Amino acid sequence: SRRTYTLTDYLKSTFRVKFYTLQWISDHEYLYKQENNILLFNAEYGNSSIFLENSTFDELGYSTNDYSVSPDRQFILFEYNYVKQWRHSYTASYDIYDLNKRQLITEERIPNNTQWITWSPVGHKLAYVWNNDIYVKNEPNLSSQRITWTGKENVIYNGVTDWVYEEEVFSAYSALWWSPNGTFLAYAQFNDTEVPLIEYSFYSDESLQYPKTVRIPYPKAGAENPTVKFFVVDTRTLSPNASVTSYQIVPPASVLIGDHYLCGVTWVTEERISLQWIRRAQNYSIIDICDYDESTGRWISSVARQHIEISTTGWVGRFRPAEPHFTSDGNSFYKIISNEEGYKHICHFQTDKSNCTFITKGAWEVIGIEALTSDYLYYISNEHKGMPGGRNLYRIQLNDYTKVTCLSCELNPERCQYYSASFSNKAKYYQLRCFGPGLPLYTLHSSSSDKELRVLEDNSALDKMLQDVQMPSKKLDVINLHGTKFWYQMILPPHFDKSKKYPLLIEVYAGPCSQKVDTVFRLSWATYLASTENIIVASFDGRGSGYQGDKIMHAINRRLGTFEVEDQIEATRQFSKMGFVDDKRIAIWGWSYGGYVTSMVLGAGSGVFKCGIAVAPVSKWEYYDSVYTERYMGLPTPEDNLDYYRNSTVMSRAENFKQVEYLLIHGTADDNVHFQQSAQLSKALVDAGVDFQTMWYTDEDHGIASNMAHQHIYTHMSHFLKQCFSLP
Amino acid sequence: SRRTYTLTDYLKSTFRVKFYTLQWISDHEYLYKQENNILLFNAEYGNSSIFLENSTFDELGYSTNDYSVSPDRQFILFEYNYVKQWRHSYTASYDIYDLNKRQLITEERIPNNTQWITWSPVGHKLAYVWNNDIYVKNEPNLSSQRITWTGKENVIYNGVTDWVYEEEVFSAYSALWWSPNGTFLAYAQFNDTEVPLIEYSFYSDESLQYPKTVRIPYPKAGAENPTVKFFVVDTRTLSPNASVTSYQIVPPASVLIGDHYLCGVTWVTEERISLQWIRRAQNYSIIDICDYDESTGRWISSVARQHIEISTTGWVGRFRPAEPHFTSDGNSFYKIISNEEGYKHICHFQTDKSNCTFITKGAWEVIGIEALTSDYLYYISNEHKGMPGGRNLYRIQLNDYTKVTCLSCELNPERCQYYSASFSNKAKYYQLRCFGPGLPLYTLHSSSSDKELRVLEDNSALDKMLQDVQMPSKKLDVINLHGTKFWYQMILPPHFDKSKKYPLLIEVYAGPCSQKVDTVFRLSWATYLASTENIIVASFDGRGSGYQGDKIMHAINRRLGTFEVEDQIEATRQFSKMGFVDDKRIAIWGWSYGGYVTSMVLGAGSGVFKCGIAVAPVSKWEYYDSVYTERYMGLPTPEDNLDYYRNSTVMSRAENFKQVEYLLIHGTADDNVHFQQSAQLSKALVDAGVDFQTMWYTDEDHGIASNMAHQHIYTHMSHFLKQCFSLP
Ligand SMILES: *[C@@H]1O[C@H](CO)[C@@H](O[C@@H]2O[C@H](CO)[C@@H](O[C@@H]3O[C@H](CO)[C@@H](O)[C@H](O)[C@@H]3O)[C@H](O)[C@H]2NC(C)=O)[C@H](O)[C@H]1NC(C)=O
Ligand SMILES: *[C@@H]1O[C@H](CO)[C@@H](O[C@@H]2O[C@H](CO)[C@@H](O)[C@H](O)[C@H]2NC(C)=O)[C@H](O)[C@H]1NC(C)=O
Ligand SMILES: *[C@@H]1O[C@H](CO)[C@@H](O[C@@H]2O[C@H](CO)[C@@H](O)[C@H](O)[C@H]2NC(C)=O)[C@H](O)[C@H]1NC(C)=O
Ligand SMILES: *[C@@H]1O[C@H](CO)[C@@H](O[C@@H]2O[C@H](CO)[C@@H](O)[C@H](O)[C@H]2NC(C)=O)[C@H](O)[C@H]1NC(C)=O
Ligand SMILES: *[C@](=O)([N][C]([C]([C])[C][C])C([O])=O)[C]1[C][C][C]N1C(=O)[C]([N])C([C])([C])[C]
Ligand SMILES: *[C@](=O)([N][C]([C]([C])[C][C])C([O])=O)[C]1[C][C][C]N1C(=O)[C]([N])C([C])([C])[C]
Ligand SMILES: *[C@@H]1O[C@H](CO)[C@@H](O)[C@H](O)[C@H]1NC(C)=O
Ligand SMILES: *[C@@H]1O[C@H](CO)[C@@H](O)[C@H](O)[C@H]1NC(C)=O
Ligand SMILES: *[C@@H]1O[C@H](CO)[C@@H](O)[C@H](O)[C@H]1NC(C)=O
Ligand SMILES: *[C@@H]1O[C@H](CO)[C@@H](O)[C@H](O)[C@H]1NC(C)=O
Ligand SMILES: *[C@@H]1O[C@H](CO)[C@@H](O)[C@H](O)[C@H]1NC(C)=O
Ligand SMILES: *[C@@H]1O[C@H](CO)[C@@H](O)[C@H](O)[C@H]1NC(C)=O
Ligand SMILES: *[C@@H]1O[C@H](CO)[C@@H](O)[C@H](O)[C@H]1NC(C)=O
Ligand SMILES: *[C@@H]1O[C@H](CO)[C@@H](O)[C@H](O)[C@H]1NC(C)=O
Repeated sequence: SRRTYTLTDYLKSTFRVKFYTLQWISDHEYLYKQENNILLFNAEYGNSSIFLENSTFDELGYSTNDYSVSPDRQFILFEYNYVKQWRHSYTASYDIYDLNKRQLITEERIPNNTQWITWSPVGHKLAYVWNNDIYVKNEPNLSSQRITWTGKENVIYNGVTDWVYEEEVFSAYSALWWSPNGTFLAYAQFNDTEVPLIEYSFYSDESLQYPKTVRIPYPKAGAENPTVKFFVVDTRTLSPNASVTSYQIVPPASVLIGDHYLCGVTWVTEERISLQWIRRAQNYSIIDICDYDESTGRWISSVARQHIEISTTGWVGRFRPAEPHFTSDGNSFYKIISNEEGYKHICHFQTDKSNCTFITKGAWEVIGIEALTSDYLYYISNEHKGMPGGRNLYRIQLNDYTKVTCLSCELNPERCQYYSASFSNKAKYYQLRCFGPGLPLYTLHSSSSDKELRVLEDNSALDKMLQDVQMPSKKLDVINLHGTKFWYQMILPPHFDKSKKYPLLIEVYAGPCSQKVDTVFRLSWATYLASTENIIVASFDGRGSGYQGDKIMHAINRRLGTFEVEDQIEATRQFSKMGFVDDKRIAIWGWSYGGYVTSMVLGAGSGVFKCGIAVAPVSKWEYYDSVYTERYMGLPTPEDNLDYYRNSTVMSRAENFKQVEYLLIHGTADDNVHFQQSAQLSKALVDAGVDFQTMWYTDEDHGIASNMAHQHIYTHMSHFLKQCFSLP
Repeated sequence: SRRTYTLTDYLKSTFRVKFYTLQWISDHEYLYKQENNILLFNAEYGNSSIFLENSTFDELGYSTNDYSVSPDRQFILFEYNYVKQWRHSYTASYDIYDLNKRQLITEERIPNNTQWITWSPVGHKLAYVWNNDIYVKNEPNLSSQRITWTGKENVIYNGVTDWVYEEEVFSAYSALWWSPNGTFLAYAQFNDTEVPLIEYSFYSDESLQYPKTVRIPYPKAGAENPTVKFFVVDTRTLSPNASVTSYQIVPPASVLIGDHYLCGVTWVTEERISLQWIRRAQNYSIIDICDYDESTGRWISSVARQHIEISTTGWVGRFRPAEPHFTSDGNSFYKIISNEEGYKHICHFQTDKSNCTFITKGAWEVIGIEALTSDYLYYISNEHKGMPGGRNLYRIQLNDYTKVTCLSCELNPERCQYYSASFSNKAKYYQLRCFGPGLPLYTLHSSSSDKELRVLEDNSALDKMLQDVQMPSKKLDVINLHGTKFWYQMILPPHFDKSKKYPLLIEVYAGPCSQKVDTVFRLSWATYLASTENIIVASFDGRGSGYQGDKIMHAINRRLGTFEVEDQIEATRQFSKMGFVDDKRIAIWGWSYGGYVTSMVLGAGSGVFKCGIAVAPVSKWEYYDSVYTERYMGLPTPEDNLDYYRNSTVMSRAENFKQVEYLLIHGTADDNVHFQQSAQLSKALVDAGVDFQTMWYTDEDHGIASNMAHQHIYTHMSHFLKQCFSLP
């Protein structure tokens, strides 16, 4: 032991962090690929069998990047030819393989460039999008049936979301919802017709003589937004000589009154669907439980079956209103909302009664509802030890909201404080995912006795390797800002010599409801900066950060770039007091919102930071998309919030950049935070006679994730810092 | 003690070089803008008189950008609202001012956004281009008369060149020619229909919410070219209810067979016009002298009046074929072409015969024909002292080609070695223009006595200032590369100590027919680098450079990126052995071609250069336009030259960049050398795993000439250099 975790170690993932991904297919069975083959595991016994031998894989075209077995287990989809688009969207090619005959369906095949596809909840029907249109195949070998015709590229989307619904509302490309029994197929249609286009250049491969102009309908703050239509389709009459039987469900008057967004779709029963709408302003949402009128095919609404959720201090939900979780019968539902105290907690609702009943209370928050049985509700909260940066699995007894137990809490207190969970079909079993502070740990549990059962993956191999390398230690602690207790974390160099004054790297994000301080174990660039370069890396969650009540999270409502920016400065200032830090060598970096914050900070003139790096930063909110931007800023109009839109640009702080060293980076093909943002920032700094460095990344997106590009930016950033800290 | 020439000195233009711009308006008078007044000087006795006083300009209400007095001196044209387009093109608004009633014309005014305007050669007639169509105004107060109706944006161009003809053929936006007495108005039409569009983003001013996308029909190597047509309009028939009587002159068959370019137009007499065409291949051009047939109104050609010019070792002319200069009768003309030995000299052509007789010869070249009378021919050449980097005015006796005088070689030998001239009508007088080695100096002379009438400007003011400051010296000399002597130049720091060792900076261009080594006086970025930073800045003209005959200039024919690149490396390799050069601190920088050569040099792996800076570099010839590129490289096909097109990209040498500090700089709005070029190059490097520094300049065009931008790039390059050279 005399070697340290290096940039190459981090760049090449020399140290492998293993995990264990399974797929429940029953209340007691899951599918797990091991050594390339799909094995069927029995949760109860641990004994397994073969479902699909590796070798059944005959590199069709390229290779199998994902599979999907149909619910009746008679078939299985093979995803290959993957071709990414946006964060979640992508096209692919599919093969349907008959498990009975263990054959490969060869007639009536799924198209090339398929946008989205999915089995029905039961059986093996198939719905898929292609060229913005919907298709249904009741039988793999049988011919498909075209559902929509309006499908137009960059104009009409049926079955899949457009750019803003993908990135800002559903965090999915998918906009298809099979009914529980497959009778109905729900979908949304998005109309981008009047949505302005962001246009940037994509240079493609060196062989391309002329660059290509990418054009995406992307609504910026205040611009015209796309419109939505919801339809429920009765797949029963789907026949080639029959038309399509579909009903359009509109939002309740209170929202149909103006621009809005469809943000949630939840089937309760085969004849009950739950629509979640929110206004453009996004501080007013509403759940509409619609009932199927057998005698007419209509889907009906009722004032009594509607539930309003609003915010006066900000926006509804974290990034969107929390989803409703209905009881089997569908007469009541449990959903997370804010207290009178402003804490995200579970409230029990009655399908047709407006009053709800919180079943959880506390100065902490429910992160999410994972499972619901006829007796119990399973959820995840950051309650344990009152530290918001941790997560745990809790079970509450429905007949007595006093009987609430914590399953993950004491399993491995030192190694596990951050969990997520996956439950079997009828919540009879569940896998616990431990992500830190110690090495990840995957285990299988039986809901009956919460018995350990077995350890799926302990990363024992990874633990071995790391005992030879000089790893940094990660500590989390609090500090007091204007009365409030806020959390921070510091990755400290090995053999920490307290007499020495270490340089400081503040890694920031600071976006609304963001959380940079947690107990998640990571092998990041910071690890390298501390293990090898003896640089201390810290992060701070202040006003604006989430998982700590609305009072904190909403602090920056309608005023982005203010309190979250300032709290980073005061937090750092406090830190610069600790004896082991060289207050004359403090840098700050961030990506996206972190790049914005970092910029605002450098241009703050606090004289606190010597240099910073902004990767793909927002620079002027009017340049960002309407759904996200407005959710926190409202409209950039003088009758509303124009003033705070203008005094929050980075450009407005240009003059102050003369006091520090700044590295501005940005992918030229960033559909998310358009390259423009940085182009406008640099031009401003140039007008201000301010010197600084830049690094553009040709054809890389918001992720700058291509192999060569990933390695480069981190290598570059690393020298800039060393250069800034006068390091060897 | 003394002061040095500082960066701020160069950027702010603290030391202003003065000059004298006059406009001959007759055989003995010339206009001159003094104190914003327009003075009319009489060259005979030097007495002046006011032509238009600044009073007039105070009264206009807009910043006058320029004016143009009608030949008959009755009207003056005022130009305002100048809006730059490409290197030469631009649009503007125009006022016509009456010089008698000294009243501004306000009836039937000239359109805004006028692309081109010109008075006829006599009288006060006008011709202008608006919306790609031509118009003619006989009188300033009467309505104009539309000539063409085909004007179409980005498609059809009447009276003005397209982008490629503008940048590469005419070095002018203008594409119309009045006959001597204004009888005919000839123009060219360009069809860009099938020319591909280069597209790129222009973010504009910070407040634009969506970047705009600029589309320019621009042909790249091998792509489809614009086509052209030439017409001669008989303006005598112009009249509201009359059609436009015009005639179309097509190139001779030898050029018509395939792709060609109109490259020269020269009126000879009212009835004789000279067109110069050249094949797309550019090693074959022809002059076609057409005569007006009074009986039918057409312009006839004849094989007798055709003159071919071809190059078997490379291309014709320097950046186009030289222009013919006709005698007053048009029965003969004089033009520069390569002689048997490969040196460009003047040949006397018989308008109706094919053989020509050389009136000049030697191992030097005539730069151009300046004036021509029935008795003498005046020209410029680098003959004096046998130094190509020098320019002098010579007069040759038309009746005895052995009798040649050098009118400016001895005037001020030590102070002046680089001259340019400007003769009056009939060449009775001429202003001499000395640009170095000493402070520029403007003088007037008589042609009959060759007496130095008077001094127009000697820059004594500048001289005064430079006295108190420590300027650098510019030594010029020679060396040998493969048995040939090439010239180089060095900008040495003050108190140059042959003893001490200095860091060297190679400033390079090295493009075909270029001359980076001359005796011109320049207050440049290099002046500060030597004066204040004591850095030696050297330039070298090796193979491919011009003004030294075709053997040197055509050496790189069809193989750009080879000898010229190689020669800079050998040259430097020698400079380093000179003892006053510190071989541990050598760098190279260039712009455009220089950026390309610079890049190829660093990619060579010569171990010679430590760091380098490329600005707006070409990186792959298939990315540059057709006219320029094909001229030296041919077509990028395998039946032709694709092989050399491929192994000559900067990307092909990326692997070697791992050994040098590189700085890539480009303006995102560069319409000449597209941003694409540096984007593909940065992409190659990232892939090869090369670290380097970058810098883009938002909305800056090929010259990165906006003010702040200009200051910013030099400031940025200075720190880079100094950082490379270990200079505080
Ligand atoms: C309009 O025209 C009048 C001339 O009739 C201009 O006045 C002249 O302006 C120049 C420039 O300032 C003066 O020259 C100065 O000379 C001194 C000599 O020591 C020199 O030190 C300065 O650097 C400068 O060159 C000139 O004397 C003056 N002559 C007159 C008539 O007073 C006037 O500037 C013009 N106004 C406009 C609209 O520009
Ligand atoms: C998408 O929305 C646009 C409106 O933005 C619809 O366009 C209108 O269509 C109607 C009938 O087709 C016309 O009468 C209007 O003149 C159109 N307005 C505009 C601005 O185009 C379009 O029909 C919608 N598309 C779908 C399939 O819903
Ligand atoms: C935009 O302007 C507002 C007010 O004009 C800024 O808010 C003020 O911030 C100072 C701290 O510097 C406080 O002392 C004031 O009380 C604040 N005023 C209000 C009305 O809250 C805000 O910080 C600016 N935002 C940005 C991005 O600079
Ligand atoms: C492209 O390839 C050609 C041919 O291989 C190169 O030319 C040769 O270069 C070698 C090595 O420098 C010389 O020794 C030969 O004399 C050259 N022969 C020929 C056929 O020219 C050329 O230099 C390459 N060009 C580039 C851009 O690297
Ligand atoms: C930026 O912050 N995006 C970041 C987020 C996702 C890091 C957690 C990134 O790297 O993609 C931008 C600017 C602020 C909003 N933002 C977004 O991309 C948003 N659409 C979210 C919801 C993805 C943050
Ligand atoms: C390059 O040379 N651009 C330079 C030239 C004009 C310096 C003399 C610049 O600063 O504009 C580019 C790339 C090679 C060809 N070139 C051109 O611009 C050419 N069209 C010429 C004919 C202007 C050199
Ligand atoms: C596990 O073993 C039991 C026999 O006790 C069997 O019924 C079951 O199918 C097995 N499960 C698998 C998939 O191995
Ligand atoms: C398939 O699984 C077997 C175990 O049964 C394993 O030995 C073999 O390596 C696997 N083949 C691969 C690598 O696809
Ligand atoms: C559906 O229409 C097609 C039209 O070609 C016809 O051939 C087919 O018989 C129809 N289906 C039935 C049997 O209704
Ligand atoms: C919702 O936000 C908008 C912001 O434009 C505001 O006008 C409206 O009053 C808000 N309503 C509530 C209940 O806060
Ligand atoms: C110069 O003086 C002569 C007098 O011989 C006169 O004819 C001429 O017009 C004058 N020109 C100017 C510029 O005053
Ligand atoms: C321009 O060229 C296109 C084909 O290249 C032709 O069809 C068109 O008619 C031409 N237009 C003119 C005005 O010459
Ligand atoms: C030109 O024609 C118009 C109508 O077409 C008429 O009013 C005018 O008088 C004519 N003028 C001439 C020059 O004949
Ligand atoms: C002119 O160029 C073409 C193609 O580049 C070539 O084939 C032809 O031989 C050249 N002509 C001369 C005089 O060399």
